[PDB]
Amino acid sequence: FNATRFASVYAWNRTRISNCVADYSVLYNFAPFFAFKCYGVSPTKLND
Amino acid sequence: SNKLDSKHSGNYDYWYRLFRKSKLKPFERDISTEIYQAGNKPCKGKGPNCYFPLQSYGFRPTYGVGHQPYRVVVLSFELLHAPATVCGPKKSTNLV
Ligand SMILES: *[C@@H]1O[C@H](CO)[C@@H](O)[C@H](O)[C@H]1NC(C)=O
Ligand SMILES: *[C@@H]1O[C@H](CO)[C@@H](O)[C@H](O)[C@H]1NC(C)=O
Repeated sequence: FNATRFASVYAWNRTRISNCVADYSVLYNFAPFFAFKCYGVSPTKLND
Repeated sequence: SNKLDSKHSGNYDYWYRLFRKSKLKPFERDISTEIYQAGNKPCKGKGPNCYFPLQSYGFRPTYGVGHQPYRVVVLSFELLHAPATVCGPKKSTNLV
């Protein structure tokens, strides 16, 4: 989330996230979202 | 039903909901236009982190089968050993 040189769409820089506990409040507090739509999981249900 | 919910240039009349605070109870309606809250911002409007609860179910005559305007009606009964207001064609004989 706190990158400075996000790669362009023609590269779509993807990162592998493993061996950590995914807390979504750190994701929330960094970005004042404009599109937080979800398809497979509920936005409210991510910490469980 | 692709002949009643489709026309040239499209038809975005229908609606459906993707954003609600909690699950829907069985046989309980929830018609309302309340913008879903993302986080703790009380935003009342469209755009950033405050989304409209319902989006268009837009239909056009040329979609895929999984995207065709399917018409669905459900029928619900409460069958048991009880009186009835709905019956079937059957004549009544005489008592002996
Ligand atoms: C990124 O981190 C810096 C330092 O921790 C902070 O000042 C800044 O607000 C953060 N920005 C985002 C978008 O996370
Ligand atoms: C009242 O209860 C019925 C049955 O659960 C439900 O369908 C309906 O939506 C409720 N009223 C309102 C205004 O939501």
